[PDB]
Amino acid sequence: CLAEGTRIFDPVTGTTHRIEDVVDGRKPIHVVAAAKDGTLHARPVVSWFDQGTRDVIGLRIAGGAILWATPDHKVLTEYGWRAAGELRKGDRVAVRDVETGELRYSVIREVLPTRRARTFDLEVEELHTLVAEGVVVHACSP
Repeated sequence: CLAEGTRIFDPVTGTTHRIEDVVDGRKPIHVVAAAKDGTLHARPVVSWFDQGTRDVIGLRIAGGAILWATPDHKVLTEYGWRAAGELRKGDRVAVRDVETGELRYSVIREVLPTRRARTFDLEVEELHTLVAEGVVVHACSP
């Protein structure tokens, strides 16, 4: 799951939302989702999850964004899907390029120790992924 404060861009409206506001208000936003060939597409959120307070780790990405997620949350990388907690400085994660809107890869500059945060998840229709702080992450249903 993803930490409070995680920014989620809605490509249909152009609005960026904090994930806790999306969940707390059951907001019918779209997200940017990735398909298996690396193309990006707008897809609606269909479920909203409040996952409680948990440890989250931080992945600071080239460009300056920091993704805060539980160590078990899956991130799309140069290797395929990997748990956030298994990633190291120098690994490359899939990102949405903020100027072009297409998928590229960016290097992890730093891994940050845990902090306690409220956490959340979203289920995204069809593609089961979303862009969070610019990074392609899993958005499935357990």
